[PDB]
Amino acid sequence: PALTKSQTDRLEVLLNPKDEISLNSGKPFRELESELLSRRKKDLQQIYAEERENYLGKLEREITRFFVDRGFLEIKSPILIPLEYIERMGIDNELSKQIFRVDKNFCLRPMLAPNLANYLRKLDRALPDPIKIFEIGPCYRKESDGKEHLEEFTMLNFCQMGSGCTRENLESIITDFLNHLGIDFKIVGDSCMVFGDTLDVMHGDLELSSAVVGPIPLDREWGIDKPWIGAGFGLERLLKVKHDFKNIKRAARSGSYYNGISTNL
Amino acid sequence: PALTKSQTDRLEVLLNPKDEISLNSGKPFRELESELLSRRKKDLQQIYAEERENYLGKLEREITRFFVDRGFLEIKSPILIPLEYIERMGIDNELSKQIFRVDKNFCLRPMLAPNLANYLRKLDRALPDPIKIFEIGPCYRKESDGKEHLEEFTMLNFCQMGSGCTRENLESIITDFLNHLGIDFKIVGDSCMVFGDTLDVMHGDLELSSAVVGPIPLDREWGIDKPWIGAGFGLERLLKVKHDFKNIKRAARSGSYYNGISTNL
Ligand SMILES: Nc1ncnc2c1ncn2[C@@H]1O[C@H](COP(=O)(O)OP(=O)(O)OP(=O)(O)O)[C@@H](O)[C@H]1O
Ligand SMILES: Nc1ncnc2c1ncn2[C@@H]1O[C@H](COP(=O)(O)OP(=O)(O)OP(=O)(O)O)[C@@H](O)[C@H]1O
Ligand SMILES: N[C@@H](CCCCNC(=O)OCc1ccc([N+](=O)[O-])cc1)C(=O)O
Ligand SMILES: N[C@@H](CCCCNC(=O)OCc1ccc([N+](=O)[O-])cc1)C(=O)O
Ligand SMILES: [K+]
Ligand SMILES: [K+]
Ligand SMILES: [K+]
Ligand SMILES: [K+]
Ligand SMILES: [K+]
Ligand SMILES: [K+]
Ligand SMILES: [Mg+2]
Ligand SMILES: [Mg+2]
Ligand SMILES: [Mg+2]
Ligand SMILES: [Mg+2]
Ligand SMILES: [Mg+2]
Ligand SMILES: [Mg+2]
Repeated sequence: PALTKSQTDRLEVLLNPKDEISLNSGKPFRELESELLSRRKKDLQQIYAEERENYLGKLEREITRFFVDRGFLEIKSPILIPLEYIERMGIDNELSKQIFRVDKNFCLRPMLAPNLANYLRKLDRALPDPIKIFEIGPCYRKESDGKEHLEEFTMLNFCQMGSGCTRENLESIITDFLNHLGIDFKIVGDSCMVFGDTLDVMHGDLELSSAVVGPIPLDREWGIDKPWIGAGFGLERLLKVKHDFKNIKRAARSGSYYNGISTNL
Repeated sequence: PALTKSQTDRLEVLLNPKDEISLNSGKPFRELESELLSRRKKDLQQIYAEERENYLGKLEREITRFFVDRGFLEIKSPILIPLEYIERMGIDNELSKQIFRVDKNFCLRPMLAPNLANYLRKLDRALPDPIKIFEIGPCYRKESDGKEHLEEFTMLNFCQMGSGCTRENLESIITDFLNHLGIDFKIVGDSCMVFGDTLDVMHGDLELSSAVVGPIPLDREWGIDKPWIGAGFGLERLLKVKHDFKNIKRAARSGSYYNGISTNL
């Protein structure tokens, strides 16, 4: 009873990291699927009976409490943004072809940074130093690596402007944040076209975040005239680590999985 | 000292419903703006010091707890959906020109209903009767009435399938929900092209929700074969009522207002 690719694919959809079953044992496909179908139905029934909270929603609310309690202002900015923002962020016409365009002059935001830069500039006229804000929400990029990449994902970006915007403080916040989530990490240098040199938060070979210590030459284009620090995290990658997901689609907005459990049962 | 339209507009941006000032008193524009600028700066500084939670985020989390505690499963489905969903929902090629199209075959969802219909169908194969789910998230419609309409708004849709899907139960949930938020309402009949007859939840002349008691002929197109009930609410309209906002843009995702306070200070 060798399994076809279509049969292995269907078993992999039903398989969860907590399972310890071999698909290549010689057991017939009919009894592997039935066993997996039964476990996943029990998993969902237990979710429906005792938790009912969505993984991505629950993680957003946990992160929201963490940063609100540490003095950061909670932001909810537009997801549909001017196409003008893209070229102003230094995305030359690369990442520019990853943009989902809407009508003629607008697009789906590929990051939170530009909306947050605007808020920092505006809030600095009213609030005392330092200015601390954060946002969690959908971002959109056309991608070509279906394993750690989604086209529709969830970003956290926290940032600070004014005093205390040092590398050591930025690392300290990242450390407190990931220690709160129970995720081990290392920091390695990297570079992107938008911000220059970055501090990349790595969990093994998985990039959890890119963080930046300003100032950078891009600040003038956005009216930023003070020291600042910031970091962007992918929530679906955080869930992938936390739940040992093989595929990041297990954690994404989807009609095909609920909290890592297949919905095709 | 008569005020120009541009001056009245700027004062209205700075004015909050709790204020009791006349713009047409004869006081010079310079001292009306300064007084309003000072009050709004104090409002934001107080927010930054003692709350820091975003109105739309906080309302989503309050509603989420309400429905999770009442046995509803929390859904987070794609915001970018197939264009195919639109014609299948009965939106003939009206509301069809309100759709924000993305690339060739996709669009920004104008409602949560189609994703939730799919989840009801799938979950019914695994979970016991009745199936109770809900989602809160962005929806998108091109609009032409800048007072109670936004192009980017936030929808709550809760729905149930199986037993207990009666008009009286649907009204009972709506009543418990709005009584929890402290909003008075009345129910009046209406009709839309997608679902047929609707029960519209009205706060005065403001439509807070359209609710539907199935079955409807559209069910077959989506594989729904059981009684069901559902209702969609606009969160920005709920905030407009709760905070006595003159304009619904005070409550929207925006870089121009934080929790109803102008950010151009
Ligand atoms: N397509 C995507 N799907 C899921 N998460 C993403 C995606 N793109 C970025 N992220 C997350 O957003 C964070 C900040 O965005 P950033 O621009 O640094 O991504 P990136 O450097 O392009 O990531 P990668 O090199 O993995 O493509 C990343 O560290 C990652 O966790
Ligand atoms: N453009 C919008 N901006 C803000 N909220 C909206 C918008 N469109 C719909 N809603 C909210 O979503 C709920 C359910 O959507 P529905 O399709 O019933 O809206 P609608 O009947 O088109 O509303 P209206 O008649 O006010 O345009 C509405 O009751 C309303 O509260
Ligand atoms: N996904 C991104 C996440 C980087 C976050 C850094 N930005 C930030 O935290 O917001 C404040 C801010 C934004 C923009 C500007 N600007 O443009 O001058 C100044 C200040 C990445 O790959 O690094
Ligand atoms: N903004 C909308 C909100 C209506 C909600 C009703 N729908 C629902 O609650 O989701 C379950 C569901 C969805 C679709 C179908 N279907 O298409 O057959 C069957 C069942 C309006 O103006 O009424
Ligand atoms: K058998
Ligand atoms: K694994
Ligand atoms: K998605
Ligand atoms: K004066
Ligand atoms: K008012
Ligand atoms: K908006
Ligand atoms: Mg990338
Ligand atoms: Mg990278
Ligand atoms: Mg990066
Ligand atoms: Mg309408
Ligand atoms: Mg209506
Ligand atoms: Mg309606």
